[PDB]
Amino acid sequence: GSVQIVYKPVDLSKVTSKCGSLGNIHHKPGGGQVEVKSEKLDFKDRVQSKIGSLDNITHVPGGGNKKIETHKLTF
Amino acid sequence: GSVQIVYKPVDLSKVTSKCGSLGNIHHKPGGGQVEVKSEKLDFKDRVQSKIGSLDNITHVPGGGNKKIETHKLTF
Amino acid sequence: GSVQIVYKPVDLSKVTSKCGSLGNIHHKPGGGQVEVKSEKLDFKDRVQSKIGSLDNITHVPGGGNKKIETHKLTF
Amino acid sequence: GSVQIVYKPVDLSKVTSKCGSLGNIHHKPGGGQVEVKSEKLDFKDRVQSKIGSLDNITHVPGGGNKKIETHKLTF
Amino acid sequence: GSVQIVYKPVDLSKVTSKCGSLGNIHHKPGGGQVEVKSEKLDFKDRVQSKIGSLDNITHVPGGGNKKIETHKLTF
Amino acid sequence: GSVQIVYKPVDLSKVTSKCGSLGNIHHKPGGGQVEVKSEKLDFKDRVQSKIGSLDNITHVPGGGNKKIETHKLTF
Repeated sequence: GSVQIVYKPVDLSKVTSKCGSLGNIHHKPGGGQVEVKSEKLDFKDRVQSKIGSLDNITHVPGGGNKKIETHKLTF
Repeated sequence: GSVQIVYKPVDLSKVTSKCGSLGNIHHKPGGGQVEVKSEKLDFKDRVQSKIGSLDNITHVPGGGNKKIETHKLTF
Repeated sequence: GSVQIVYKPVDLSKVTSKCGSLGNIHHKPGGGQVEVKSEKLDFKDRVQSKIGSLDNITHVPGGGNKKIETHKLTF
Repeated sequence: GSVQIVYKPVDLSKVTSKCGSLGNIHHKPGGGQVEVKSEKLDFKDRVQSKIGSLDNITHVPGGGNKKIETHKLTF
Repeated sequence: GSVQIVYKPVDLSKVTSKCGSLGNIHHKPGGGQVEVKSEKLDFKDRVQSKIGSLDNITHVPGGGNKKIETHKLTF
Repeated sequence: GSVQIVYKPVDLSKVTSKCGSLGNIHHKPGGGQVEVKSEKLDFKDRVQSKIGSLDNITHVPGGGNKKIETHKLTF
């Protein structure tokens, strides 16, 4: 007799991530007037402060993709 | 007898990441007036401060892609 | 007898990253008036400060791509 | 005696027209397949024909604006 | 005696027309498959014919604006 | 006696027309396959024909603006 192998896996797959803000409509978003008045404050600690009328932040640590293929043929 | 191996794995796949802000419409976004008044304040460790009417920050630590193919044929 | 190997793996795949701000429309974005008034402040460690009407920041530590192929044929 | 006329009409008004398609998202609009098969047809006056999968026609004969001010001061 | 006129009409008004398609989202609108088969038709008249899977027409003859001011002062 | 006129009419108004397609996003619009087969057709007057998968037409006969001011002072 005789032996024949025809090995043809076909991969058409799509691994897709769509993260954050995609295709949105922001028509006239309005941040109102902001006022901050501070006096006599005492800090023994770290300070991180942020002040603002309109913060349109998009933050993406995620959306990463991992694809692994192992192909083994042994005769 | 005889042996024949025909080996043609085909990869047409797409690994895609779309992270942050894509295809959005920001029509007349308006950050209103900001005022900050501060006096006599006392700080004894590190200070960070950030003041502003309109921030459009897009931050992407993510969206990274990893593709591995291992192919082994052994006779 | 005889032995034959016909090894033709095909990779046409695409690894793609689209990170940050892509294809968006920012029509007349308006950062309003900012005022910051400070007096008698005392700091005993490091200070980092940022002031402004419109901050259209894009920051991308990510979006990196890693592709590994190993091919081994052995007889 | 004496006569004093102080005449200061103020117009800050807006006359505005917004006509057709404004500020929309059309996300993957898909016209499907079109097939037209015609034979032996006989025409004895004017013919107009229009064939197509996706038409995004905006037609605006309108949206015109007319402003009249007449000012008369007579002593 | 004496005579004084202080004529100060103030117009802050808006005349606004918004006609057609404004601020909509059309997510994946899909026009199905169209097939038209015709034979042996006879026309003694004008023909106007239109064939299509997705017709996203916006038509605006209207939305026009007319503002008239007459100001008359007589002494 | 005496006579005084202080004539200072102010126009800061706006006449605006926004006609056709403005500020829209068409993300991946897809015109499908079009096929037209014709034979043995007979025409004895004028023919006007148009064939196409994607027609993104904007037509504006309108949107014209007409501003008339007449000022008359007479003594």
